[PDB]
Amino acid sequence: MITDVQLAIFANMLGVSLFLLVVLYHYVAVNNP
Amino acid sequence: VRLDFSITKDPAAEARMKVACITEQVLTLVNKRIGLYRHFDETVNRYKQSRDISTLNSGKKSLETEHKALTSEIALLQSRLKTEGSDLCDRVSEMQKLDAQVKELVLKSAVEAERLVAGKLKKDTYIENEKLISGKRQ
Amino acid sequence: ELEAMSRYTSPVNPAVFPHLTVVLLAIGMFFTAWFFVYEVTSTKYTRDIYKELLISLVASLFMGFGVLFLLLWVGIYV
Amino acid sequence: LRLSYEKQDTLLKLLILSMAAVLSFSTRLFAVLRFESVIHEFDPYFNYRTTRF
Repeated sequence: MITDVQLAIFANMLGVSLFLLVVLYHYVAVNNP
Repeated sequence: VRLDFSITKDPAAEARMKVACITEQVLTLVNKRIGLYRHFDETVNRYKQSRDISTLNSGKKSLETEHKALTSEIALLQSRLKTEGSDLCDRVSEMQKLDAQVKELVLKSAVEAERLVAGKLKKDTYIENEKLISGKRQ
Repeated sequence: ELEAMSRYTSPVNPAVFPHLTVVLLAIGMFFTAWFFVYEVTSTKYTRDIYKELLISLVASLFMGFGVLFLLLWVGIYV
Repeated sequence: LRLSYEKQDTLLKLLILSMAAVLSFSTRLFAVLRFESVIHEFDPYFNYRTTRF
């Protein structure tokens, strides 16, 4: 199936990307016209 | 989506929707007109124009400006919000700038002197006025 | 008899199921996102039905083949 | 770039929400990758034996 290590790495990358994207969303929100 | 299921109808809410839709039609038309005018000026005024294709492009640009003016008059008269003053001002300024740039290009491509720096400055001023119009058009 | 017949080679080599599923699913998901985005950002005056229908059809098609191949890859072999 | 503010905003909100959902559903999935999918501890063995009946 999928090694535990693989799943953990995927979880880490997804979480970090999601948090950076949330920050980017806050920047876009403030920048509204 | 096709089911209204609304008991009370309010005029201001529908007015906002229609005004936004009109402002979308207008913005799309302005973008298309700038793209067309710029493409025609770049593909018909390279080294030889003969004042034939340039005249057709000027006629097409005048027709597009007339359609945009008709849409602006429709949004001014029919709708409740003004949405006309800034729109009409930007439309008049863009039409005048496009006519002046087309005249300068047709004069530089059909004369003894080849204007290169003057044409670049005219294109930069046109792009600056277009950027100001896009900043004012929200 | 049995000699006349020959080994039943599968139409799709199984080793290609994962990659084939991925691309199809990706494309299908992207189309679905587009449809939902279009649904959210559209007023009543500007809702082209032809566009909606076409995007829906393509999305569903890809999503269907995607899910099927994904299921197959999981080893259920429906 | 060319995309309007509305479309961009909603596509970001939707992207982030979907990612978050997948993240949550795929981080409480450790006890299954290691050992096969079997219910564990003292309580889930009654709820299971009841939902089955």
